[PDB]
Amino acid sequence: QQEAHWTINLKDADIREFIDQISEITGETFVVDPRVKGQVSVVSKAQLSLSEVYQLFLSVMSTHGFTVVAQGDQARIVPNADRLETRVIQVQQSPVSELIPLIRPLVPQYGHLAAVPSANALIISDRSANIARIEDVIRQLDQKGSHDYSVINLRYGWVMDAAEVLNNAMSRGQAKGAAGAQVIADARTNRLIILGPPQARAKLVQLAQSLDT
Amino acid sequence: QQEAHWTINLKDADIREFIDQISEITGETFVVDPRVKGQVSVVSKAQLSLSEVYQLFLSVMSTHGFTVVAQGDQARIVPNDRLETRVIQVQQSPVSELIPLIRPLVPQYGHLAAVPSANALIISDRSANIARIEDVIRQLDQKGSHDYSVINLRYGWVMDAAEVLNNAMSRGQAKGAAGAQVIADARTNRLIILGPPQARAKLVQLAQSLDT
Repeated sequence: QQEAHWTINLKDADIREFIDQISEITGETFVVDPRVKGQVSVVSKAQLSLSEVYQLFLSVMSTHGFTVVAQGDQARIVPNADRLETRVIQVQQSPVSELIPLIRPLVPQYGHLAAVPSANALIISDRSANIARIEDVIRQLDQKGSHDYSVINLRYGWVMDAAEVLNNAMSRGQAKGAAGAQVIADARTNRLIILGPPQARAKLVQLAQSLDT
Repeated sequence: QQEAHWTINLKDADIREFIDQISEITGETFVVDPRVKGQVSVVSKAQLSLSEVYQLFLSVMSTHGFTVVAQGDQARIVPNDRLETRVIQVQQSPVSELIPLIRPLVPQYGHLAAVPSANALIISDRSANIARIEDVIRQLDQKGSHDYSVINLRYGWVMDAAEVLNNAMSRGQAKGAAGAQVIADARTNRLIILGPPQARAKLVQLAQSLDT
């Protein structure tokens, strides 16, 4: 009996190099189609089981526009008819499920986000600059006990403005009992996510609903 | 110039029959691998554009375990059981508003995704659960506001906590919180609070006090 857990750290390396690492990990030989090309950035500081490794492999394949098909009782890598980095961030002081609704709004159309519940981590696809930002958001989000939130679907306003309005109101103390509460803007769906301790969070909801006129 | 919108109604028909309907719609010839077999149930009461049709095709392919590849300079269907696929159009609010509210009633064996262009959603589940979810959406759509609050129960049990709140509202024991609703997500052990602002805020206070 022997069970291993892997940490992957590949930056700007070839796609065929990552597939090579994966096959050496999983023990599965893949047939790489000649048109398979590209440079991938894959980092996982969290130690992954065999399944969690495979999960991360398919994620990287989908992110870079390829798919795994079963031809002649072996896996074949063919394309599914910009450079995106991939990071596996482990949540330590709460279950991942709690964070997904909160970081999902900072993820674009080109980017992807999915949980690895077994590892209590999440896989993210985005640009190098946005990934360092989202990683920083997670890092700050993990500390808290409560991850209870409120959603405001704006109609009379514009989310980017409405949030800039609220953050200015909190900083100057013009927002009554709002010290310690956060605002997340989802431009895609035009909605606000309200966070922080119960008393504070409730006051921000009243404040933001009054701003929709 | 000429543009079309299709409505598909295929129940218990062969996979190769649906692929045939799709190719006749899209105008793209697909090469089916011999191992591709199965009976599919696909219904869309909402009229779909070419793109929205293709979206629905790939969804059905993923749901039944196949994938589309550009192999040999043509599109090929290769592999990546009582499932149905329905396209439900939301009439009053944008789909984005109702996805967080119905998503908890969707299992692992299923899948839910929005067609924002058609303001509809594609769901894969069993025939019995799909009829249930379809009438949940049909009831949820009527309202104006779909703003909501989430309570992550860290002590109690969601099924109980919700039954507790619904009883408190019916008898009027829940103060200034009329016309509000509670959604239970057992998987994540959390409560979703809905309804008019004033009412919804009172229920949040009521449900947070119940977590001890």
